[PDB]
Amino acid sequence: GRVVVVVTSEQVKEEVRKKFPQVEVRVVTTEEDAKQVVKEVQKKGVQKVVVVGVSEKVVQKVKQEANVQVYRVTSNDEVEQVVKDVKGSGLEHHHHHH
Repeated sequence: GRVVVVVTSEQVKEEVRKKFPQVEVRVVTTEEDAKQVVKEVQKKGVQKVVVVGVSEKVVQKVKQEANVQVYRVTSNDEVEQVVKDVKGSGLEHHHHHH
């Protein structure tokens, strides 16, 4: 499973790339930046994408036109966790079992 970590600040990028240099890391700040990134990874063969400090409305849009699974980061534990499993999604927040 492929995954890409996206950050809003360069600081987070250095920390991410340092934690997992073997993995794909791309820092985006503007709409044009992310665009060039999505295409870059799209050609390489991406599967997932974990953005940190990024707006959901932004990732949501691109994700739709990207045809991939988008994930948002809330804490450092979420970054290592998401990447750890790489590919593993269950169901929506709201459950249903009667």
